[PDB]
Amino acid sequence: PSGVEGAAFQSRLPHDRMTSQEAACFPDIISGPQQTQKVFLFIRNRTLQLWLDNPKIQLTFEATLQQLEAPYNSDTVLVHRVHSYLERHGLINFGIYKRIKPLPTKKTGKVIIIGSGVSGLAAARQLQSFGMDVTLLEARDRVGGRVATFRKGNYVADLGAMVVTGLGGNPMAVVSKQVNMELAKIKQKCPLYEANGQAVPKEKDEMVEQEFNRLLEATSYLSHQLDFNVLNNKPVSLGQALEVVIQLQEKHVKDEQIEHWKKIVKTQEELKELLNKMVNLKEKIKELHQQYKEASEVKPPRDITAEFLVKSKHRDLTALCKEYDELAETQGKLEEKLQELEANPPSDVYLSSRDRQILDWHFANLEFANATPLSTLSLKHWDQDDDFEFTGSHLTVRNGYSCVPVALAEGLDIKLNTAVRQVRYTASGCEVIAVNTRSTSQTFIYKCDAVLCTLPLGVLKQQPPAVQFVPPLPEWKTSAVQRMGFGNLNKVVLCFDRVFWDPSVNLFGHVGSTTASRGELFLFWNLYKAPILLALVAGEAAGIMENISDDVIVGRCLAILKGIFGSSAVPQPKETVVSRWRADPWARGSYSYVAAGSSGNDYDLMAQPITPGPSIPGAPQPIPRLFFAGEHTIRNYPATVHGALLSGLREAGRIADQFLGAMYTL
Amino acid sequence: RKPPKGMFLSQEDVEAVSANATAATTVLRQLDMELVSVKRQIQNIKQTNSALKEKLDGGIEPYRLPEVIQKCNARWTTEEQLLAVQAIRKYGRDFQAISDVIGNKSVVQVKNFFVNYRRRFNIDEVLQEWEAE
Repeated sequence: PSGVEGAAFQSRLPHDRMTSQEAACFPDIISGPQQTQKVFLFIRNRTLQLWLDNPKIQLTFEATLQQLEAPYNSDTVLVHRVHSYLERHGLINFGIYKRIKPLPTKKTGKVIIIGSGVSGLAAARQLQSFGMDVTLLEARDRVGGRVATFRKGNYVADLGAMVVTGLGGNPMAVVSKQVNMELAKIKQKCPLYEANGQAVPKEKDEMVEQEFNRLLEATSYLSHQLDFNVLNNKPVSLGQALEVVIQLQEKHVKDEQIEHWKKIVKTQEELKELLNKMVNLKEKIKELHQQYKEASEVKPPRDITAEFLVKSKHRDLTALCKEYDELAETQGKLEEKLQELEANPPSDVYLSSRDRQILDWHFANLEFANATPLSTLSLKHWDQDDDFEFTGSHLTVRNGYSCVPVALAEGLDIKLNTAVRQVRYTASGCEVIAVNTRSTSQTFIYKCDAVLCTLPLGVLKQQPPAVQFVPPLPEWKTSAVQRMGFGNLNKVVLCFDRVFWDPSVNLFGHVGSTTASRGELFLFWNLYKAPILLALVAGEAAGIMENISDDVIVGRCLAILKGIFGSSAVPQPKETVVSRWRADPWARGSYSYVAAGSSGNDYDLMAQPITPGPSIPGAPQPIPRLFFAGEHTIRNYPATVHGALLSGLREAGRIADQFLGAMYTL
Repeated sequence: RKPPKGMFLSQEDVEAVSANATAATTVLRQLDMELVSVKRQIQNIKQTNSALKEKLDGGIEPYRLPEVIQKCNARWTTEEQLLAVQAIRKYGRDFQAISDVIGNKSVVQVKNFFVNYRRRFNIDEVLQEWEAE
């Protein structure tokens, strides 16, 4: 897209309609004349444009008004409203920009932010941007959260988020102009190498991959056309539905074989009854012949009844001889259909054991995408976020993705090694109780108007609680927490001196021996310029490899690498790191997934703020004090960095609306 | 709104294979067994038909009579009248067979013959005798 309309797309907004968010802030305009709506919409789009075409400096209102032209720049307050809305909700002036207008010296309101992951940082910056006092508490000794980056020498490798899934409408695009991110494209070609150590032939690679994709459409057919979403009172998972679809394809192959051989027997029983009719004719013929030659041995001259007998037997014999010839033609035909039918047998199997093992790798890949065994994914809803995919090539961050949180963290009050341990919220304010991670006795009290929780869903899921809510979270929140899925994914970083692989191959697969171990070290990454191969552990394997030592895990990768490249080309790696995200207590998993029994509505539930009860009974209903952000809170973009970031931007606009007031809604 | 080409998924099928914990394994086994059931029934009608084929060694080659190439006359010899009557008591109304017996008479004169000599050769009585057999 191009021009002002392109800016609307790059902001994930329709250019030609107003969103529900805007209807709420401009109910005068949406309810009014369709002409003013187009005025507004252009005003929005052209301001978005200005910010987007240069996002390294703040976009002040005056500056927006100057570039705006008549008749659009007539109504000066419409433009002030629009600009203030976009600024509040982080559509413009978000990220890392230089200010024209320096911060007002006195802050209003105090917010405590739990966690300095991306969602935390993104709100903290917005809130400071808005003139609030913001402090972040972080259990770790570092910012970034699940954006982790390994650094030793010139070795650089992300243990967490590593890919920018396309810049078309991605807010990370804006961030990439603001931070020096070395964004390197991904060559999507991936050679499968089976457990022996040798490629899968392009014949077989392609048709398994095509069956994989067909098996997916099939589950969708089961889901949306046949409403196969509940079985024995339990919601159907994706893995179940895949089994059902495979079985029914194995059943169909057997059914085809039966109907084929069954029309062989039908036609070899026509043959049977044809032969019987031909024995019983060849015997009549062998006999009438005898009768005819006997009636001929009576030498002439003979009386007419003797003459009639020779003629009668001759006529009868030639008659029976014509029948037996017609039957021989019929036997030849049917004798040919058996030859063709035997020569055209249908497929023997649906998938061979070698073929199913390749299919297993395409499932391991899909388990990696969703960080969970396919038996946990909701069949109905697991892909509900595909319609907001970004356009363009996926990319990696060659200088390490930690470069982004660190950039955001600049200029913010961040207490590291501070483990929040209780959250108290009441009608009159909040106190957060944290301890020092090094000496847990030393104890801290923070008091604030509002808490913004960005604890990972895995932490919120922990029983017994790692963080206590006072008062307890309502049932509707805790139940969303149990319903949602929090998956696991792990990475092994292998450091080498010499590229000993195909350097124009970014990634290459290894096919496992079993269904069970399909995700154990099934994919390898060279994206970095340096000699760094990076190996994935997905599906059921992830949870189990965490109870295995790094040396054994590095051992298995060396063995897999040795088979694909030869036992001589694999040197011992210098530095080895093995992530164990489920065991990390500041994560307790990798990222969220739409569990069977969950839906996208649970992601919205997670985003709802909590409002405490009145301190004095009969006092007026109070303000919400507890707010939530993070990847598990953004329905349309879960389990991604851009999603966490957008969720931070969202709450900071909501908290500000509550404590500073929305003056742009009039 | 239609399943992918090559995939076979109807409503009817699916409860059949989900109806219990191993209803899938059972359903595949019945087809797997019924598939041997029919392969042997093929071997066994191969064998039956292989024997029947051997009994037909040489067909009917030794039992064939050369072709009588005979120009079709119009006059009825006293002989040919007599073959005729006899053909009727043996064949009834099958004029094609009757012509083949006489040899040099076509089916139409065979028809004309029934009407023409109907009273002198009691053609009516002969057919009644043929009917009771």
